[PDB]
Parts: sequence; structure tokens; C-alpha cells
Amino acid sequence: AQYEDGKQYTTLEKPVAGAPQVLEFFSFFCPHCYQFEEVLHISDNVKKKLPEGVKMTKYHVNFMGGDLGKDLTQAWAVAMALGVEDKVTVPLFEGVQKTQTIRSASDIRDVFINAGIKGEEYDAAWNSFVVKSLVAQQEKAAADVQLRGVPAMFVNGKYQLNPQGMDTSNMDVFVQQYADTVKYLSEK
Repeated sequence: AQYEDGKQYTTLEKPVAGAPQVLEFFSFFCPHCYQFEEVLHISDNVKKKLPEGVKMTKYHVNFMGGDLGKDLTQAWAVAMALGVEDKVTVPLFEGVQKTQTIRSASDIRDVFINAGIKGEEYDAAWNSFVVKSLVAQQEKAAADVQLRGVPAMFVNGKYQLNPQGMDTSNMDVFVQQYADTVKYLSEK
């Protein structure tokens, strides 16, 4: 074929029922995630190719960056609840990996503060149980695919994008190839 298992994707031996249709995993410590985010714009180019009715979920993971890593997953929960993903993603990435100015939960908070979220509003959300469950979800979803590496994308809980079977000569062609694969798996 042109798309075969073990090539542009892999199949999960243990398929995850009722999973979000298009599901992405990342870490703000994850170097490829960084390049996935602000040089490749993967999530975004995948949206521009997905069908009618399809929903995209993005979750942080804990297993990079240790104690900060966890704070970052809770902080992403806050991002999701407050609907500010688009306003923190870049300064969070740049704060961990470019400038190294994020070293404590407090530095994470600053990003949100400087991005315009209100202190009391952030703290409230941070400490809220809607956020607790959102952290819980982020973790359960990862556990359900026994996830060990990021970036990762899962389609319909059944398939896993395998970027290392696509070519990296031209980045724009990588994106196109990646996104098209998602569209393929989506229709499967």
C-alpha cells in the first residue's frame, strides 16, 4: 500500500475504547514538541485537514522535567479550563527551553499573569477540582496507551503516528505528510 502499519503509523496491540478522536501528547521540556509547536505548527496543520465533526485534544505529560513537569501538567489543566491554550503555549515553551526562566510554579504563574490572566482567576482555577479532574484526564489518557515518549498522536484510540517513517528533507513536506496520514487514519 502507500500507508502501511509500521510505516507512517503503528497499530496499538491493545486498542483504547472511547478515546478522543484525535489525541496529541506533549511536554514543555520535550525538544521535538517545541519544534512541533512553533516551527512546524503540527496541531494546526492537522486541523486544517481534518473532517466535519472531528475534535482535537492536547494533553501535557508528567514524566519529563520531574517536579516542574507535574506543575506544568496542572498549569496546562488551568490553560484548558480557562480556555487560554493559545495564549500560553508559546511563552511556556520559550520559558522552559529558550530563556530558562521557568524554574518554579511561580515562574509558570508569571507567564499566565503576563499573558493577561488575572491572579485571583489563575489561583482559583489552579486550586479548583475541575482542574483536578482535568489533570486526572490528562494522566488517564496517557496511561491508557502506556505512553513513554512525546510528541505523540493517537487517532481514534486505535493508531499512533510514526513520524520517523516520514522524511525530513523539507519540513513543509513533513507536515503535509504527517497531517495527511492523520486524515487517512481518521477515515479508517
